[PDB]
Amino acid sequence: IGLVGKKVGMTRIFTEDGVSIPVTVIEVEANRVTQVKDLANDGYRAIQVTTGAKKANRVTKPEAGHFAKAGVEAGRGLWEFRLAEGEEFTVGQSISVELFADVKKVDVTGTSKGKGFAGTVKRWNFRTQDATHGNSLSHRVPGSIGQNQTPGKVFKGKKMAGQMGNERVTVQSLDVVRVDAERNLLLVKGAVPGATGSDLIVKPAVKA
Amino acid sequence: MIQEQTMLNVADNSGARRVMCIKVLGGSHRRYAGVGDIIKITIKEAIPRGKVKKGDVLKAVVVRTKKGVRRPDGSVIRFDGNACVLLNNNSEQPIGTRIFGPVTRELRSEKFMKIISLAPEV
Amino acid sequence: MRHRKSGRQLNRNSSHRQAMFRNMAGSLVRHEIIKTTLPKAKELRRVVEPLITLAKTDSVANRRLAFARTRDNEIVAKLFNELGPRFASRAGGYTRILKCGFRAGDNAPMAYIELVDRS
Amino acid sequence: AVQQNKPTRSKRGMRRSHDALTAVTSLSVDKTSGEKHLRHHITADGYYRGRKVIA
Amino acid sequence: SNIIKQLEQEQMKQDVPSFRPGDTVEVKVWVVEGSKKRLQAFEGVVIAIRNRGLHSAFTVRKISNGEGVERVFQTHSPVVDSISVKRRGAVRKAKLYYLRERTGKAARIKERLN
RNA sequence: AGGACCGAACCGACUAAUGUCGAAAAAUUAGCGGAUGACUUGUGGCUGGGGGUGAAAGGCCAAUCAAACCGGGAGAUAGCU
RNA sequence: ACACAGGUGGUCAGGUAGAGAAUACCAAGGCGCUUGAGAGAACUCGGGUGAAGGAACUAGGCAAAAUGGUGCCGUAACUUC
RNA sequence: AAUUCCUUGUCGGGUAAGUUCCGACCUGCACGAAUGGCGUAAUGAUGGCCAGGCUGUCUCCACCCGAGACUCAGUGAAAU
RNA sequence: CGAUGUCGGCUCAUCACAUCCUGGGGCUGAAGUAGGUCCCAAGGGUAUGGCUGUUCGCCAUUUAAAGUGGUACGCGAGCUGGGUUUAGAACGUCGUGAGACAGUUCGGUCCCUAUCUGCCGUGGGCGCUGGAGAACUGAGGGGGGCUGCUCCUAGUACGAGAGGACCGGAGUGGACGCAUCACUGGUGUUCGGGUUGUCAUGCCAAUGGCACUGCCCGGUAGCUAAAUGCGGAAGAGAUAAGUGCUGAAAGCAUCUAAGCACGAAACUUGCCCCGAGAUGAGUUCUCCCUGACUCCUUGAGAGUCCUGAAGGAACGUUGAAGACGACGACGUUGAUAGGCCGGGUGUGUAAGCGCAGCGAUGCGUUGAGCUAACCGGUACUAAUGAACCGUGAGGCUUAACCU
Ligand SMILES: [K+]
Ligand SMILES: [Mg+2]
Ligand SMILES: [Mg+2]
Ligand SMILES: [Mg+2]
Ligand SMILES: [Mg+2]
Ligand SMILES: [Mg+2]
Ligand SMILES: [Mg+2]
Ligand SMILES: [Mg+2]
Ligand SMILES: [Mg+2]
Ligand SMILES: [Mg+2]
Ligand SMILES: [Mg+2]
Ligand SMILES: [Mg+2]
Ligand SMILES: [Mg+2]
Ligand SMILES: [Mg+2]
Ligand SMILES: [Mg+2]
Ligand SMILES: [Mg+2]
Ligand SMILES: [Mg+2]
Ligand SMILES: [Mg+2]
Ligand SMILES: [Mg+2]
Ligand SMILES: [Mg+2]
Ligand SMILES: [Mg+2]
Ligand SMILES: [Mg+2]
Ligand SMILES: [Mg+2]
Ligand SMILES: [Mg+2]
Ligand SMILES: [Mg+2]
Ligand SMILES: [Mg+2]
Ligand SMILES: [Mg+2]
Ligand SMILES: [Mg+2]
Ligand SMILES: [Mg+2]
Ligand SMILES: [Mg+2]
Ligand SMILES: [Mg+2]
Ligand SMILES: [Mg+2]
Ligand SMILES: [Mg+2]
Ligand SMILES: [Mg+2]
Ligand SMILES: [Mg+2]
Ligand SMILES: [Mg+2]
Ligand SMILES: [Mg+2]
Ligand SMILES: [Mg+2]
Ligand SMILES: [Mg+2]
Ligand SMILES: [Mg+2]
Ligand SMILES: [Mg+2]
Ligand SMILES: [Mg+2]
Ligand SMILES: [Mg+2]
Ligand SMILES: [Mg+2]
Ligand SMILES: [Mg+2]
Ligand SMILES: [Mg+2]
Ligand SMILES: [Mg+2]
Ligand SMILES: [Mg+2]
Ligand SMILES: [Mg+2]
Ligand SMILES: [Mg+2]
Ligand SMILES: [Mg+2]
Ligand SMILES: [Mg+2]
Ligand SMILES: [Mg+2]
Ligand SMILES: [Mg+2]
Ligand SMILES: [Mg+2]
Ligand SMILES: [Mg+2]
Ligand SMILES: [Mg+2]
Ligand SMILES: [Mg+2]
Ligand SMILES: [Mg+2]
Ligand SMILES: [Mg+2]
Ligand SMILES: [Mg+2]
Ligand SMILES: [Mg+2]
Ligand SMILES: [Mg+2]
Ligand SMILES: [Mg+2]
Ligand SMILES: [Mg+2]
Ligand SMILES: [Mg+2]
Ligand SMILES: [Mg+2]
Ligand SMILES: [Mg+2]
Ligand SMILES: [Mg+2]
Ligand SMILES: [Mg+2]
Ligand SMILES: [Mg+2]
Ligand SMILES: [Mg+2]
Ligand SMILES: [Mg+2]
Ligand SMILES: [Mg+2]
Ligand SMILES: [Mg+2]
Ligand SMILES: [Mg+2]
Ligand SMILES: [Mg+2]
Ligand SMILES: [Mg+2]
Ligand SMILES: [Mg+2]
Ligand SMILES: [Mg+2]
Ligand SMILES: [Mg+2]
Ligand SMILES: [Mg+2]
Ligand SMILES: [Mg+2]
Ligand SMILES: [Mg+2]
Ligand SMILES: [Mg+2]
Ligand SMILES: [Mg+2]
Ligand SMILES: [Mg+2]
Ligand SMILES: [Mg+2]
Ligand SMILES: [Mg+2]
Ligand SMILES: [Mg+2]
Ligand SMILES: [Mg+2]
Ligand SMILES: [Mg+2]
Ligand SMILES: [Mg+2]
Ligand SMILES: [Mg+2]
Ligand SMILES: [Mg+2]
Ligand SMILES: [Mg+2]
Ligand SMILES: [Mg+2]
Ligand SMILES: [Mg+2]
Ligand SMILES: [Mg+2]
Ligand SMILES: [Mg+2]
Ligand SMILES: [Mg+2]
Ligand SMILES: [Mg+2]
Ligand SMILES: [Mg+2]
Ligand SMILES: [Mg+2]
Ligand SMILES: [Mg+2]
Ligand SMILES: [Mg+2]
Ligand SMILES: [Mg+2]
Ligand SMILES: [Mg+2]
Ligand SMILES: [Mg+2]
Ligand SMILES: [Mg+2]
Ligand SMILES: [Mg+2]
Ligand SMILES: [Mg+2]
Ligand SMILES: [Mg+2]
Ligand SMILES: [Mg+2]
Ligand SMILES: [Mg+2]
Ligand SMILES: [Mg+2]
Ligand SMILES: [Mg+2]
Ligand SMILES: [Mg+2]
Ligand SMILES: [Mg+2]
Ligand SMILES: [Mg+2]
Ligand SMILES: [Mg+2]
Ligand SMILES: [Mg+2]
Ligand SMILES: [Mg+2]
Ligand SMILES: [Mg+2]
Ligand SMILES: [Mg+2]
Ligand SMILES: [Mg+2]
Ligand SMILES: [Mg+2]
Ligand SMILES: [Mg+2]
Ligand SMILES: [Mg+2]
Ligand SMILES: [Mg+2]
Ligand SMILES: [Mg+2]
Ligand SMILES: [Mg+2]
Ligand SMILES: [Mg+2]
Ligand SMILES: [Mg+2]
Ligand SMILES: [Mg+2]
Ligand SMILES: [Mg+2]
Ligand SMILES: [Mg+2]
Ligand SMILES: [Mg+2]
Ligand SMILES: [Mg+2]
Ligand SMILES: [Mg+2]
Ligand SMILES: [Mg+2]
Ligand SMILES: [Mg+2]
Ligand SMILES: [Mg+2]
Ligand SMILES: [Mg+2]
Ligand SMILES: [Mg+2]
Ligand SMILES: [Mg+2]
Ligand SMILES: [Mg+2]
Ligand SMILES: [Mg+2]
Ligand SMILES: [Mg+2]
Ligand SMILES: [Mg+2]
Ligand SMILES: [Mg+2]
Ligand SMILES: [Mg+2]
Ligand SMILES: [Mg+2]
Ligand SMILES: [Mg+2]
Ligand SMILES: [Mg+2]
Ligand SMILES: [Mg+2]
Ligand SMILES: [Mg+2]
Ligand SMILES: [Mg+2]
Ligand SMILES: [Mg+2]
Ligand SMILES: [Mg+2]
Ligand SMILES: [Mg+2]
Ligand SMILES: [Mg+2]
Ligand SMILES: [Mg+2]
Ligand SMILES: [Mg+2]
Ligand SMILES: [Mg+2]
Ligand SMILES: [Mg+2]
Ligand SMILES: [Mg+2]
Ligand SMILES: [Mg+2]
Ligand SMILES: [Mg+2]
Ligand SMILES: [Mg+2]
Ligand SMILES: [Mg+2]
Ligand SMILES: [Mg+2]
Ligand SMILES: [Mg+2]
Ligand SMILES: [Mg+2]
Ligand SMILES: [Mg+2]
Ligand SMILES: [Mg+2]
Ligand SMILES: [Mg+2]
Ligand SMILES: [Mg+2]
Ligand SMILES: [Mg+2]
Ligand SMILES: [Mg+2]
Ligand SMILES: [Mg+2]
Ligand SMILES: [Mg+2]
Ligand SMILES: [Mg+2]
Ligand SMILES: [Mg+2]
Ligand SMILES: [Mg+2]
Ligand SMILES: [Mg+2]
Ligand SMILES: [Mg+2]
Ligand SMILES: [Mg+2]
Ligand SMILES: [Mg+2]
Ligand SMILES: [Mg+2]
Ligand SMILES: [Mg+2]
Ligand SMILES: [Mg+2]
Ligand SMILES: [Mg+2]
Ligand SMILES: [Mg+2]
Ligand SMILES: [Mg+2]
Ligand SMILES: [Mg+2]
Ligand SMILES: [Mg+2]
Ligand SMILES: [Mg+2]
Ligand SMILES: [Mg+2]
Ligand SMILES: [Mg+2]
Ligand SMILES: [Mg+2]
Ligand SMILES: [Mg+2]
Ligand SMILES: [Mg+2]
Ligand SMILES: [Mg+2]
Ligand SMILES: [Mg+2]
Ligand SMILES: [Mg+2]
Ligand SMILES: [Mg+2]
Ligand SMILES: [Mg+2]
Ligand SMILES: [Mg+2]
Ligand SMILES: [Mg+2]
Ligand SMILES: [Mg+2]
Ligand SMILES: [Mg+2]
Ligand SMILES: [Mg+2]
Ligand SMILES: [Mg+2]
Ligand SMILES: [Mg+2]
Ligand SMILES: [Mg+2]
Ligand SMILES: [Mg+2]
Ligand SMILES: [Mg+2]
Ligand SMILES: [Mg+2]
Ligand SMILES: [Mg+2]
Ligand SMILES: [Mg+2]
Ligand SMILES: [Mg+2]
Ligand SMILES: [Mg+2]
Ligand SMILES: [Mg+2]
Ligand SMILES: [Mg+2]
Ligand SMILES: [Mg+2]
Ligand SMILES: [Mg+2]
Ligand SMILES: [Mg+2]
Ligand SMILES: [Mg+2]
Ligand SMILES: [Mg+2]
Ligand SMILES: [Mg+2]
Ligand SMILES: [Mg+2]
Ligand SMILES: [Mg+2]
Ligand SMILES: [Mg+2]
Ligand SMILES: [Mg+2]
Ligand SMILES: [Mg+2]
Ligand SMILES: [Mg+2]
Ligand SMILES: [Mg+2]
Ligand SMILES: [Mg+2]
Ligand SMILES: [Mg+2]
Ligand SMILES: [Mg+2]
Ligand SMILES: [Mg+2]
Ligand SMILES: [Mg+2]
Ligand SMILES: [Mg+2]
Ligand SMILES: [Mg+2]
Ligand SMILES: [Mg+2]
Ligand SMILES: [Mg+2]
Ligand SMILES: [Mg+2]
Ligand SMILES: [Mg+2]
Ligand SMILES: [Mg+2]
Ligand SMILES: [Mg+2]
Ligand SMILES: [Mg+2]
Ligand SMILES: [Mg+2]
Ligand SMILES: [Mg+2]
Ligand SMILES: [Mg+2]
Ligand SMILES: [Mg+2]
Ligand SMILES: [Mg+2]
Ligand SMILES: [Mg+2]
Ligand SMILES: [Mg+2]
Ligand SMILES: [Mg+2]
Ligand SMILES: [Mg+2]
Ligand SMILES: [Mg+2]
Ligand SMILES: [Mg+2]
Ligand SMILES: [Mg+2]
Ligand SMILES: [Mg+2]
Ligand SMILES: [Mg+2]
Ligand SMILES: [Mg+2]
Ligand SMILES: [Mg+2]
Ligand SMILES: [Mg+2]
Ligand SMILES: [Mg+2]
Ligand SMILES: [Mg+2]
Ligand SMILES: [Mg+2]
Ligand SMILES: [Mg+2]
Ligand SMILES: [Mg+2]
Ligand SMILES: [Mg+2]
Ligand SMILES: [Mg+2]
Ligand SMILES: [Mg+2]
């Protein structure tokens, strides 16, 4: 199905033979089920979960009630997962990191680090024009953006400067190294999106 | 990190003193060689008594780099000079009888086992 | 892009920026209250409040350090004698920012910054 | 550079629709004196949060 | 953070000898010749020491036959078997990168003997 | 001794960038050439328009030059717009 | 045309370092250049640094980088000596 | 060849590769002797070519420091 | 012709298919390997150098390949200005001469702050029919689709031999994309130190200023690539070319006229992202408001008064969010920022003081002192009691329910 978890930086695990494997430490606290959606009401089968612990004055009544229907404590934020026919869950149930004890590889979704207004060189890997040899005010500029009379227009999806990052991106099939049940961790190989403290949706690899 | 126009000192005793990389083999738009890759060489400086004269175009393998080689531990091995060993274009196999200076583990891959046996370290 | 960075540039070069805090920090210690631009006030806390900690241990090294910063033996004399022992009990937070409207000639947000005592 | 043909009153207005600046509508009252001022700012006389902290 | 610190602290070997830069160190290293498992040696001057707990490392420079070699060891790797110190240099710098430019007599360093 | 050498003032203007509704109707910044000479410069003279002057580019003659400027012939003339 | 990033002849010539009226830092004396306050995107301008490679750039090493002082040793073809 | 059209003539040198360069050959479209010919030392902000050193010129861009750009207050153009 | 900037290069592309590679097929003078030609196929991919202003071309070395074209011979309000095509000068040549020559040669100002369309980003407005907070659905749109080698199958088929597979399967690359900063490094004018000139704090000593950060040497966080993870898929649907099965018209025959199977990087899904302004404005969950009088030309009407909710905005402290808006965290029932404390890291043995030496300086106290953006704590400073917008049970017409 999937679990929500805060990113907690990066480390490495040294395997006894020698290999140091760079790991992302994802803390995965008790993901508790706030709602179960089904074909009768909603037209599709899913579960809504929560995690963390939001202070009571910061949570609003419309959500405070929403948690009181389940009976769970008010976690910081809500996420939904689609069920794969066979599995079935109940409201108020706490899903733990022990689901990933069986799996080998995981898709990790997160929000990428925001680079702000990025130019074409940074954003699209556009090539810098000649740094000298006569060049006039046009070193890192994008160059041409179209043809002439014929279109007489720039085409849609033309790679230009603009907002880079702060976008939801998914890194697929990362190898799970260790699944610590006691501290509630999930060590995956490689790097996943977003900064330390960002929320990650970790789930089993679709590309088996 | 050897590329076109990179000059290399020669590890073996084939004759060449200084060579120059004229192409990195094994892919289109392939920027660099290193570690134990095959490169195309031109001899820019040779000794008088050597087997290979100046301005000969032949193959070589990079055995040492200043950029260095990463081990799987995260550790790196760097040298103070990019270096190579000349080979016979189509036949491959080293021209020189003996190899000066060390050569890394990542050069170990069947075809270069002659190069490792002659080398005095690693 | 400035992720996890600190320090305001304040539309000055470094050497200048360092000087104008050296002066302003001297002025805050002398007069005990200053009217300055709200950012300059916020950035003056990171210069002055360390000089007040430095001033608690009266010796030589610290006097020479507090002279290496500031560069005035009056300010160094008012530190150590008064502001050292006067802020003995208090653990940080020696200064206070109060916003006092906008500057007439440029609409800059003003702010009084003063030492937490004035008595 | 340079317009092909001059825009209207209408467009000039359409553009200025966002230039309308907003009022404060959020004046405070000092606990002791009862003087109006901006939130988190001192008063004209020299008060803040019902306590004199200025000459 | 504590979560990371706890994962680091468990891995770190708790018996590394204190060596400063400018010390002639003999690092012993595990190597694998397919099926074998040899202990190689690497004696050389310690040029740089990066302290970051589990992520700590150090550069050893060795002027072996022909030309100089420079090897960066990851201190808390299991590949590094032992780090024996031979000579202790009286050098007053953290990083000894100037020794790359020098050779032979210029490159040699005074011993501590305090 | 020197139309000698290096190099500031001074005189110049080779390259590049900036600037191009400029800070500036020719400049700035970094380098650049000459720098006791066929040098440079202050003050005052003289040369007048088919005329001057020109180590000669049709250069220069008041931001104007294969014939200055101002006034006049003059509302030249225009099978052209 | 402007309280204009230009042009404008003579005279006076302090200290330390230096060959010096170069340059650096200062004295006498004079000024901070008549819009400021924030923020710290792309991009432009003026700079600093850069792993490995080192002209592969380009019409062209344009531009940058590099060399640089004093004393002493030493210094080739070629020459109108 | 500042002169050569056919032409990137042919040969040699240099380069891994040289329509440029240097040396030579004469088939001088259309050199040539004060509208000077051929030589050549020295000189050149002169044209062409090669080498060393050096480099963000480039492989391939990265970060940093300032001045604008951006926001707030004041003043307030222009071509069209 | 009251001006549509002309070659070539760079940047940035986009379409066609008459396909260069990769995919699927027929014939072959196809044993195998490798071809030859033809058919379908436009998903993706498609050199770097030497010479020349070149486009082209030749040459060197690669590559799976180094496709042909259109797009003002794409692209100068994007760059360049080598070429062409101004004014200087020269050579050859023609001309008595002024001068002339896709003949050659050396030198020779490339302006524009973007109104509209377009495009990349990012908001304000109202709408979606009580209001509000969340979580989805997915119409629709975009992105991604490259491939080498090695090794097994197997020295197996094939073949006299030499050579040498189809079909399967694993590894490991090049290129390219996405993410990240654990490592390797770069950067790091806010950290530490060395040092030249000089000026200053009375002076010594010790600091500080200025000299491009004065010049250097290291370097925290952050950002980052050259650094390390991941990715293109298997799968299915419908097919192209082609291969068939049964089977007439046409006793047979024939892939088809009924009918029925296979069949490719194309097509539709599968993977990633946006996505209800999808006005056809969707769905689920939760939350909140259940007082009156007046006027009427009886409206979904204008008011008077009492109430002001859920929530939001504003203000403040702010951020791995950011041009500004926005987005996220926190506001005392509090770790949001600063400070403070402790650690870490970095630099590399501070100062005073002692001792050694004539002096430079050396030890000793001392791995000291100082340590930015880091980590863990800590209410010491600053985040205010309020005010502010937002209301009062939400239209008519049917049908099911229903008392
Ligand atoms: K296969
Ligand atoms: Mg950000
Ligand atoms: Mg940028
Ligand atoms: Mg480029
Ligand atoms: Mg470039
Ligand atoms: Mg130009
Ligand atoms: Mg321009
Ligand atoms: Mg220009
Ligand atoms: Mg420029
Ligand atoms: Mg432009
Ligand atoms: Mg411009
Ligand atoms: Mg995988
Ligand atoms: Mg690369
Ligand atoms: Mg040759
Ligand atoms: Mg040869
Ligand atoms: Mg911060
Ligand atoms: Mg912080
Ligand atoms: Mg901060
Ligand atoms: Mg700030
Ligand atoms: Mg300012
Ligand atoms: Mg400003
Ligand atoms: Mg300075
Ligand atoms: Mg601090
Ligand atoms: Mg402290
Ligand atoms: Mg303290
Ligand atoms: Mg028009
Ligand atoms: Mg309006
Ligand atoms: Mg506006
Ligand atoms: Mg002279
Ligand atoms: Mg001068
Ligand atoms: Mg001058
Ligand atoms: Mg003068
Ligand atoms: Mg002059
Ligand atoms: Mg010039
Ligand atoms: Mg001039
Ligand atoms: Mg000079
Ligand atoms: Mg000069
Ligand atoms: Mg001279
Ligand atoms: Mg001179
Ligand atoms: Mg001279
Ligand atoms: Mg003389
Ligand atoms: Mg005169
Ligand atoms: Mg006259
Ligand atoms: Mg005459
Ligand atoms: Mg006359
Ligand atoms: Mg003429
Ligand atoms: Mg006349
Ligand atoms: Mg006339
Ligand atoms: Mg006139
Ligand atoms: Mg008339
Ligand atoms: Mg008349
Ligand atoms: Mg005048
Ligand atoms: Mg002025
Ligand atoms: Mg002036
Ligand atoms: Mg001025
Ligand atoms: Mg002048
Ligand atoms: Mg005078
Ligand atoms: Mg005089
Ligand atoms: Mg002087
Ligand atoms: Mg002196
Ligand atoms: Mg001077
Ligand atoms: Mg001064
Ligand atoms: Mg004075
Ligand atoms: Mg004075
Ligand atoms: Mg004056
Ligand atoms: Mg004054
Ligand atoms: Mg002033
Ligand atoms: Mg003023
Ligand atoms: Mg200002
Ligand atoms: Mg802001
Ligand atoms: Mg910045
Ligand atoms: Mg900036
Ligand atoms: Mg920003
Ligand atoms: Mg910026
Ligand atoms: Mg401009
Ligand atoms: Mg710049
Ligand atoms: Mg610059
Ligand atoms: Mg420098
Ligand atoms: Mg720079
Ligand atoms: Mg530099
Ligand atoms: Mg470099
Ligand atoms: Mg470095
Ligand atoms: Mg280097
Ligand atoms: Mg080289
Ligand atoms: Mg070199
Ligand atoms: Mg070269
Ligand atoms: Mg190349
Ligand atoms: Mg080239
Ligand atoms: Mg090229
Ligand atoms: Mg050329
Ligand atoms: Mg040239
Ligand atoms: Mg130059
Ligand atoms: Mg440099
Ligand atoms: Mg320079
Ligand atoms: Mg420099
Ligand atoms: Mg120097
Ligand atoms: Mg010298
Ligand atoms: Mg000398
Ligand atoms: Mg001599
Ligand atoms: Mg010679
Ligand atoms: Mg010719
Ligand atoms: Mg030729
Ligand atoms: Mg030839
Ligand atoms: Mg030939
Ligand atoms: Mg050859
Ligand atoms: Mg030839
Ligand atoms: Mg060339
Ligand atoms: Mg010749
Ligand atoms: Mg000849
Ligand atoms: Mg010949
Ligand atoms: Mg002959
Ligand atoms: Mg002649
Ligand atoms: Mg002649
Ligand atoms: Mg004669
Ligand atoms: Mg004559
Ligand atoms: Mg004659
Ligand atoms: Mg002559
Ligand atoms: Mg001649
Ligand atoms: Mg000659
Ligand atoms: Mg001569
Ligand atoms: Mg000669
Ligand atoms: Mg000569
Ligand atoms: Mg001259
Ligand atoms: Mg000249
Ligand atoms: Mg030239
Ligand atoms: Mg030359
Ligand atoms: Mg030329
Ligand atoms: Mg060179
Ligand atoms: Mg050399
Ligand atoms: Mg890049
Ligand atoms: Mg900056
Ligand atoms: Mg600025
Ligand atoms: Mg401005
Ligand atoms: Mg501004
Ligand atoms: Mg404004
Ligand atoms: Mg304004
Ligand atoms: Mg107007
Ligand atoms: Mg008009
Ligand atoms: Mg017309
Ligand atoms: Mg027109
Ligand atoms: Mg044109
Ligand atoms: Mg043409
Ligand atoms: Mg090109
Ligand atoms: Mg492109
Ligand atoms: Mg076709
Ligand atoms: Mg055909
Ligand atoms: Mg075909
Ligand atoms: Mg084909
Ligand atoms: Mg393939
Ligand atoms: Mg296949
Ligand atoms: Mg076939
Ligand atoms: Mg067709
Ligand atoms: Mg294609
Ligand atoms: Mg298509
Ligand atoms: Mg396409
Ligand atoms: Mg597809
Ligand atoms: Mg692609
Ligand atoms: Mg070349
Ligand atoms: Mg070329
Ligand atoms: Mg070829
Ligand atoms: Mg190939
Ligand atoms: Mg083509
Ligand atoms: Mg067409
Ligand atoms: Mg055409
Ligand atoms: Mg075309
Ligand atoms: Mg065109
Ligand atoms: Mg084209
Ligand atoms: Mg255009
Ligand atoms: Mg064009
Ligand atoms: Mg332009
Ligand atoms: Mg030209
Ligand atoms: Mg030019
Ligand atoms: Mg030309
Ligand atoms: Mg021209
Ligand atoms: Mg002419
Ligand atoms: Mg012509
Ligand atoms: Mg000709
Ligand atoms: Mg010129
Ligand atoms: Mg030029
Ligand atoms: Mg020019
Ligand atoms: Mg603007
Ligand atoms: Mg659009
Ligand atoms: Mg958006
Ligand atoms: Mg909206
Ligand atoms: Mg609304
Ligand atoms: Mg509404
Ligand atoms: Mg809605
Ligand atoms: Mg509704
Ligand atoms: Mg509703
Ligand atoms: Mg809603
Ligand atoms: Mg959704
Ligand atoms: Mg969703
Ligand atoms: Mg697509
Ligand atoms: Mg086999
Ligand atoms: Mg067998
Ligand atoms: Mg047989
Ligand atoms: Mg085989
Ligand atoms: Mg085969
Ligand atoms: Mg890559
Ligand atoms: Mg880190
Ligand atoms: Mg570093
Ligand atoms: Mg540095
Ligand atoms: Mg210091
Ligand atoms: Mg000293
Ligand atoms: Mg001094
Ligand atoms: Mg003074
Ligand atoms: Mg004094
Ligand atoms: Mg002293
Ligand atoms: Mg001392
Ligand atoms: Mg000063
Ligand atoms: Mg100065
Ligand atoms: Mg510096
Ligand atoms: Mg200093
Ligand atoms: Mg990237
Ligand atoms: Mg890698
Ligand atoms: Mg892959
Ligand atoms: Mg398929
Ligand atoms: Mg039948
Ligand atoms: Mg049949
Ligand atoms: Mg099918
Ligand atoms: Mg494929
Ligand atoms: Mg969505
Ligand atoms: Mg509806
Ligand atoms: Mg709804
Ligand atoms: Mg519902
Ligand atoms: Mg009621
Ligand atoms: Mg009403
Ligand atoms: Mg009322
Ligand atoms: Mg209200
Ligand atoms: Mg109320
Ligand atoms: Mg409320
Ligand atoms: Mg909200
Ligand atoms: Mg606001
Ligand atoms: Mg706020
Ligand atoms: Mg802030
Ligand atoms: Mg901020
Ligand atoms: Mg605004
Ligand atoms: Mg935004
Ligand atoms: Mg808002
Ligand atoms: Mg909004
Ligand atoms: Mg917000
Ligand atoms: Mg929210
Ligand atoms: Mg609040
Ligand atoms: Mg409290
Ligand atoms: Mg609270
Ligand atoms: Mg608390
Ligand atoms: Mg905290
Ligand atoms: Mg607490
Ligand atoms: Mg602090
Ligand atoms: Mg502290
Ligand atoms: Mg340390
Ligand atoms: Mg010590
Ligand atoms: Mg000591
Ligand atoms: Mg001490
Ligand atoms: Mg010190
Ligand atoms: Mg004593
Ligand atoms: Mg003594
Ligand atoms: Mg002692
Ligand atoms: Mg000790
Ligand atoms: Mg320490
Ligand atoms: Mg500390
Ligand atoms: Mg802090
Ligand atoms: Mg903290
Ligand atoms: Mg603690
Ligand atoms: Mg308390
Ligand atoms: Mg408490
Ligand atoms: Mg308190
Ligand atoms: Mg109250
Ligand atoms: Mg409040
Ligand atoms: Mg209220
Ligand atoms: Mg009210
Ligand atoms: Mg209402
Ligand atoms: Mg009512
Ligand atoms: Mg109701
Ligand atoms: Mg309701
Ligand atoms: Mg209702
Ligand atoms: Mg009703």
